This record gives sequence, C-alpha cells and structure tokens, in this order.
Amino acid sequence: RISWVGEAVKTDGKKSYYKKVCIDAETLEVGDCVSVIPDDSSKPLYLARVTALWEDSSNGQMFHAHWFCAGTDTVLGATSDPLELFLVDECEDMQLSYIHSKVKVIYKAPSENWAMEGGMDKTYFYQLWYDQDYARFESPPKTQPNKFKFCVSCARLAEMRQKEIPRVLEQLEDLDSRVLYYSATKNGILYRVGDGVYLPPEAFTFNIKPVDEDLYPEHYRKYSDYIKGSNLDAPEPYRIGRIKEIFCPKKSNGRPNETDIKIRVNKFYRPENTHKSTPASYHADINLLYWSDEEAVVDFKAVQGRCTVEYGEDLPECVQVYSMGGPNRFYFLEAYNAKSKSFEDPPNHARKLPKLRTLDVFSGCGGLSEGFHQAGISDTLWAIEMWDPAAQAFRLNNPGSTVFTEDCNILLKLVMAGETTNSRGQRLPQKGDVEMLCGGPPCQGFSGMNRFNSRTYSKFKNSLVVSFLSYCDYYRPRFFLLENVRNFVSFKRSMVLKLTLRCLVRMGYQCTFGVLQAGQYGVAQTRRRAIILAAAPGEKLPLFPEPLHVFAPRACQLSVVVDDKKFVSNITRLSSGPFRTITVRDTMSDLPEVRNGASALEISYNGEPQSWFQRQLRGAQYQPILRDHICKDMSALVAARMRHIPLAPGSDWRDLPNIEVRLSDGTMARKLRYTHHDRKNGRSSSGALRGVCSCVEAGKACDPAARQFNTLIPWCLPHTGNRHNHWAGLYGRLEWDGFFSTTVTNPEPMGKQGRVLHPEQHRVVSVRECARSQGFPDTYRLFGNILDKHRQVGNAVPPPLAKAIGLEIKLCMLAKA
DNA sequence: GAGGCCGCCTGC
DNA sequence: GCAGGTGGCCTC
Ligand SMILES: C[S@@+](CC[C@H](N)C(=O)[O-])C[C@H]1O[C@@H](n2cnc3c(N)ncnc32)[C@H](O)[C@@H]1O
Ligand SMILES: [Zn+2]
Ligand SMILES: [Zn+2]
Repeated sequence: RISWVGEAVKTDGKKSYYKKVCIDAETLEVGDCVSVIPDDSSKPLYLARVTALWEDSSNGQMFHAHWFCAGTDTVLGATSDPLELFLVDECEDMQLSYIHSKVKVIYKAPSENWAMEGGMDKTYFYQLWYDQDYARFESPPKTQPNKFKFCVSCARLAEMRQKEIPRVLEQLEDLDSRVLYYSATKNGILYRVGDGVYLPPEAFTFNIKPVDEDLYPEHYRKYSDYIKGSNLDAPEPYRIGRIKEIFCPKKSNGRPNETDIKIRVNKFYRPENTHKSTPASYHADINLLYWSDEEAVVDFKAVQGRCTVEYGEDLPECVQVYSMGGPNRFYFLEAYNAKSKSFEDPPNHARKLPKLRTLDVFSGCGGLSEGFHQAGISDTLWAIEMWDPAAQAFRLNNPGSTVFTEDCNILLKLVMAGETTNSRGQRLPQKGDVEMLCGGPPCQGFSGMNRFNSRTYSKFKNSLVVSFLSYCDYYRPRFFLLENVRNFVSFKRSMVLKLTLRCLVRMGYQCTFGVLQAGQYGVAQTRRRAIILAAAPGEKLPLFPEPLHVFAPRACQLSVVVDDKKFVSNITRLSSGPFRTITVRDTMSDLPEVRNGASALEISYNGEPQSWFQRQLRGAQYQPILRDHICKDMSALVAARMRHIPLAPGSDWRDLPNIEVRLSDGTMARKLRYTHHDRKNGRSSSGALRGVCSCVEAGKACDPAARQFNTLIPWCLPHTGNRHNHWAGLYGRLEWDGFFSTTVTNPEPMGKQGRVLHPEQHRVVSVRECARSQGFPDTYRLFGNILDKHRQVGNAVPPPLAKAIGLEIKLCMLAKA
C-alpha cells in the first residue's frame, strides 16, 4: 500500500530518507502540501507542507510537516477569508499514516504593480507569515537552503535558538581560576570589554546607605489609601556598568565552562544613587552618570542590553549633540567617592536618508507629525483637518505643508474622480506622491467615558476608520500608522480591530497592533494608546519601541484579549528601563505662578529651565517669551472649591470643608446637609446621616426635594459616589512627584478626568502645562481661543511617543535598502 | 456658550 | 468591590 519511490537519498542513524513516496494512487514529493485529520476527530483538518520523507529503523514511515495556520486561528477570527492560510513557525515529524490527502495551495504574491492597484472597488492560498504571540502579519521569510529536506520553520527556530544563547567569542587570557574573554554575544548583541551594560536594579547594590468628621464629612470616602497619579510604585531604572571582564569558570581539567559566562563591571552612579538621593535628579540630565571604582560580578545572562557610557570631556561634538544622536547614550564628567561622599575627577583609565513624503489625516495641530519629524523620517507635505483652528495651528508649525481644511471623505472622493485641485486651488496628492500615511481618527466613539456611543454611530462601513483605510488602499503608502484610545482594541468585542486588520491583510499589507503607554516614552502622563502599524510588501514591518522610562506598573497593562486569545507586543522591557520616570515637577516647576482666569498670552518665564525635560522642551535658542500659559476662568463657586482643596498629595473633592463661604461673586456657597440614610455607608462620629437623596436606599427613585444647589461640596458627587469609586480625583490636585492623568480636550475638575488642579496654585492647569504634559516643545504654536487650544493639545499624540515610533520606522528604512 | 451630571465594560 | 476611560447631553 505504502511504497517508496526510488532509493534512499541520505542515510543517517535509525532513519533512512527518500525523495518521493507513493500511497495508493497519489504520489507525494518534498514540497507538496497535504492534509491531516486531528487526533481529536471533532476539529477541522490540518494543512501542512511536506519537508522530508523518511522511515526509521524502529517506528514506521515518517515525514516532516510544516503546518499552515488557518485564518480563523489568527487574530482575524471569523473575518478571515475561508481559503486564506498563513505561514507559521510550527512543525513536527509525523508518521505518513496520518496524511489524509494531497492539497493544492497557491502562494498569492503581491504584484510588481501593487502600489497602483488600489481604488477599484476557490483554492487555498497564502500571502503572509503570522506570529501568534505578537499578532504580526509579515512578508514570508527569504531563508534559503546543503539542505535537501529543508524546513524553513526548523531553520528559523534554530537561528532563533542560536540568537538567544549567551556565547563567548574571542578568548583573551587563561588565568588560574577562570578564562578571560574579550567579547561575547547575547540576543544578537555584541558585548566587548569596556562596553556599557544594562543590569536589573537588583543586580547589585551601591556602597551608599484622625480628622474632625463634622467639618470634613466626605473624608471617610478616602478609606482606599490608594493615591492616583503617584510614583511610589514605579520600579528603579536599570543599573549601569562598564564591562571590566568577561570570564568563564574553568573545570578542574582546565577547559572553560562556557555554559556559565560571568562579567565583572564597574558600577556607575546615577545622581539619585549618591548620598544626595532623589533631589539630585531634579536638575540633572536624565543620562548623566558618575564613574565609580566599585566593582561587581554578575551573570552574563542578567544583562538587559548594551549602552554607551562615555567620558564627556573627550567627546567630539558636544554632550547635547552626542545625547541626541543615538539610543542608550550616557556620559559622565566626575567620579563619586562613596566612602568620602565627594566628587573627584575620574581616573585616567576611565577614558543621507531621504525623508518620506507624508500625508497626515485628522492632523490636529500636528503632534504625530511633530514626533515623526523629530525622528527625522518624514516631511508632512499634506495634512487634512476639517476643524479650522487646529488646521491653522498645523499651518503655523508647518509652512511648506499643504493643509486641507476639508472633510477627508470629500477630498478622497475628488481624487478618485480625477480632480487635480480642491476648491481652494490646492494641489491634491496623487498616487505615488504619498509614501507614508498617518492619522488619529476621532476617538469620541471609542472612549470609555462616552455614555451615549450608540446614538449617532453604529455602522463600520461608514466610520472614519474605514475612510482612513480607503486612503491607505488608494495611495498604497510604504508605511501606515493609525492611533486611537486603548479601548479601540476592545470596542464591540474587538470587531473594529479585527475588521481593520482584515482590511489591511486584504490589501496585501504586513500589519500588527499593540498598546503603548506614553509615560514610558518620556511624558509625566498616563496615556494608553492603541497603535496599528502597517508596511508595504517590499518593506520591513516595524517593531514597537522598547520603553525608555520606568513608569507606574498599574498604568502599564498593555495586553489585549481578542476572542479569548491574549496578545502582547514585541516589547521585552517589562520591569525596568534606562531612564527615570518624568514627574509633574520635571514638567512644569519652572512656570511662573498665574491666577484662575490668567489671560496674558505672552509673559516672562522669570527664570532659566530647571530640569532636563524643561531644557529639552524650551529648546537651545533662548526664548524671551512664554506663550499660552493661560487658564480657564472658573466660576466663583468652582474657584472657591479649588481654594479649599488641601495641597497634600491625594487631595481631591473628598477633603472639602462643609461650610458656607462668601464668593468673589458676592454670592454665597451653601452648606451641604445630609438628609437621607445610606445603610451601606453609615453615619459619622457625630451620628449624622450620609445620604443626600432618596436613591440611596432600596430600589427607590430620585425626587428633587433632596437635591441641593450651590453647595461647596458638589451635590452630584455623594449622590452617585457609591457606584463610581467615590469619584476619586475629581477636584484633585496633581502631585509634584507624580504624573498627569490622561490629558483630555477640556480640563474640567468635575469631569471624569477630574485631577486637573495645580499642585499649589488654586487653579486648573494652563494650556502650557497641558502641552508640557503632552511633550510639546514650548515653541509649538497653537491657535484660537483657550478652549480651542486645550482641544488641540488634548487630541494630540504626544510627540515623544510619536518620535519613539518614528525611530522604529527609521530602522526599517535603513534595513530595506 | 458653562456647569452639572453621570453608564457600562475590561481587567483585576 | 476597585480602577480606568483624546466625553455626551441637558438645562439655563
Ligand atoms: C483627535 S484629532 C488628531 C490630532 C493629531 N493626531 C495630533 O497629534 O495632533 C482628530 C482630528 O480630526 C478632525 N476631524 C474630524 N472629522 C474629520 C473629517 N471628517 N475629516 C477631516 N478631519 C476630521 C478633528 O477636527 C480633529 O482635530
Ligand atoms: Zn520543521
Ligand atoms: Zn437620586
């Protein structure tokens, strides 16, 4: 029944290989694709490519199976084409008796004319390779075979094993107890003697060291003791050392145990590690270090990455140009003597790519574009922004850009009809003009704050996400990026995410998604954003950027669950990072005091920048004028509320005194009196009730009798506090040591994002402070009235986040050609 | 316009 | 129960 065709191509040990085999009437040859029924009779048939044919001297006839992945087993789920397969790095040796039948599969390669094929509207096929852990679709690898029975899955899995393994390279000196090496490699990184290493913060240590409840009634609602926006739980950044030795223990017979590579390093001091502790970091550059003579031995396996640590004085080009011209760059100018707690001089032995033409849809004032420009990858030649103030802001910052103040649907319809100019006379971009496409579609529908998201949008075919995908389909850019709020990935059981990826895959794009935390790229703000990246067939698909700054772990939940499958990005820095966290102090301690209602558009800074972050954002060129440090003019009642929020960390509306106050209005803030009784809540030391509405008990209803107006404690917050976590953070002050909550379009102290009060002044954060929280340069122009400006800032992608993404795209530009 | 008011889901 | 969400809508 089963008989081999020919003789044995190769003969190993127990296994005897062949080239082609014959089962019944069919005949299978290395390369043919086959199907297999599951070990559980229920599931569908599996599909695989035959890699090898052989029989071993104990068990039966065998073959090597390189499995395909069905479309539904990917993140696409049931939105996948039923006939589409995906290449995966999964394979196994199997007995020929499992083969059910031969199967035809076609490779659907993109056309040589793929970039021009957009805008025009029964067999298994594959076009892309899928990574099941990172939800990445990429162009099939070009691993070439010397490999007769060649399995590409085996080839890549072996490459991947030799990459992860710590190996020593060039020897050096054989000592009594160990062998020294000059270099070693790990995760594809070359480490040499004298290189800098990132080490986990526990790798080595340094040789250095009841309220009055009548007056504040709502204070009991702070029993949680959890402080929003606080930096007590953020991890320490990496330890940094200089490789002094790379050595392996020698066995008793003298041969080196190359399974157990160790390194000896010199310890570097961050300022906050010296005796001066945390305040030393306030003014210091985030990449400043101090040399030390302290040494430590650690396992090579503990190295988290390589970095450059240079003596600053010997550098050609200045410290700033050095620090801006590359990743993982640190410097030192002095050494730190721990025993003497002093700073001596360091000992002697311590010594042409053209930019992508970019189209920015829903451009806003230009945060994404600014970030991409800083990364050096793009010129935003075209922007589409329907709202006139933001389009004006974009024009101010981008003079050689063509900014369309048009509905993006209208403008695409004109291009597809063959139009050359819009109604203003502006030249429309055509196929081949657009090489990168980026945009942040409106997020009001996807935001979890939106209580009414079913009223005026429930059709995916007509959403602005689909409009944006139509731009991608039409212009076929080299790179594509879509940004939105985190909830974009789980909205409607993740169908918007699945249909977006499905659409890109149908175009032939490599694509992927992930969630990023802006605070991990250098703003004092928690801001989780979903990012869809795509790359044309001839390109490399970018990776998501590794975190640069440590950040509070609660704010860094970046996993996404799609149909029970949990998905993560490529990011490996999970517990630490090269740079300290950016704080509210870093962000705005240099700004002069202003009042509630501050309207002076151009004032004096009254002093030089104080922190590294302020130095970066204010720029090299001296700036004589501080712009847009203006605040909304809150009413007399709200202003009185703010004046009564304590300055201590964690202060919000729950700390308000229950008093009458005379407002600047001449009017009078009234006292809140606790009428009803909440058995779930109780009563105070005084025995006074804690309810303010007939809703607090049973299944009753709201009546206007118990609703109190003009109260210093806002009535609506005790009214519904039991089901809203006591409205923590409403009228909440920022903390100097902490970070901003997500910066939205209009900072309201009674909004869901209510922690908008200045740490000390009795006002809402200014437009400049919100811009600082978003990482905008101080010279970055906004436009319109103050609410226009707040919206421009709150809508934007933080430029430091966009810059991190942009440098990942730059690596792909350099790796292609 | 400005302030008050305040649902539901993912994730734990 | 706890924590988070580039906010909408309603009334004056
Ligand atoms: C959330 S903002 C994105 C801002 C930008 N990503 C940044 O970093 O500054 C989205 C913008 O799209 C604009 N917009 C809304 N509908 C539009 C449409 N149909 N066509 C063009 N722009 C639109 C809005 O005015 C808004 O400014
Ligand atoms: Zn294999
Ligand atoms: Zn009620």
